[PDB]
Formats: sequence, structure tokens, C-alpha cells
Amino acid sequence: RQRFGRLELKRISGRGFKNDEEILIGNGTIQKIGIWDGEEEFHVRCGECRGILKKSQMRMEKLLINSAKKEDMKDLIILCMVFSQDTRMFQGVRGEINFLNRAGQLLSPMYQLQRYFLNRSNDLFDQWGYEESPKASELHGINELMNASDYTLKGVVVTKNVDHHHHH
Repeated sequence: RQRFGRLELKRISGRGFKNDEEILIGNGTIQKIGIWDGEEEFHVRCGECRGILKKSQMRMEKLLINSAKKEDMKDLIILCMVFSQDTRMFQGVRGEINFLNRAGQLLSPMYQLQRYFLNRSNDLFDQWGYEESPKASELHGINELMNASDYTLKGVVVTKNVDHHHHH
């Protein structure tokens, strides 16, 4: 298990291997970041929102989450985008990411990005792209407002809250 801010992750599959890399991000600066390599899958959680994340090097491939309070859905999605180190996420930054922690030090790059995008999600979602929603019965698409929609944030899908076995 591990934590990335409010995000909690449990490995489902794959191996965790990290290499330091220099990354030119969207504001024209170079950041030194431990980049994860390899296909990995995780159980993910933020508040009451849970999901499954599938990713590879600097690429969020698929994110399946459940319906929950909208603030927890949105934070889960953003944190997963940042945690996945997706290239679209790096390209979304504008101006300086020079936030200080409570000790007067600069946050490290991954935490700069977490802080930047949690509070400026439209910069992320605009670079992320939208695709047609899935039309597999159990899944629906989700838009920037965390509403069910005919289009969806690319690679993101949501399960419906259904009483499958008629428990009531």
C-alpha cells in the first residue's frame, strides 16, 4: 500500500520499477522525476470513491471508478492522472510551479503537480482529451462536471450503483 496525498493505492499487478528522468513540462521548465516504468494495475481510493487504475510508463491507459460524492470522484481522477505521470498531465502546466510547504521548502516536482492540478483541474482536463463514452452496459462516460455523459474524459469510465442481485 502507498499514499500520494489523498490517494491510496494497492497493487493489483505488475512490478514497481522507477528511474530518475529529466522531463520538459508544459511551462518550459525541466523537472527531475522518478519515472515509473512497466505495466501496472492498482486499486485506488480517494475518500469514498474507489477505482481500478491501469497504467504504463507515463501513460494512464484506463481508469474505472464508482459513483461517489463528486468532489471525491474528481480528486480521484486528478490524482490518478498525476500519479500515472501521464505526458498529457505534464503538458498541462502553465506559469511557475514553485509552491512552498509549511517548512518554507519547495515541494518536490510530483507534489508540485498534485497541488497545481487539484486546484486547477481545467488545465489538466483540457489537455487530456475527450472520446465517445463506452456503450458496454455496466459502464458510462463522465464529463468534467462528474456527470454521466455521451462523451468521457479519455480512458475514464464509471460504474452505476445498481442492486444487481435484487437485495433491496
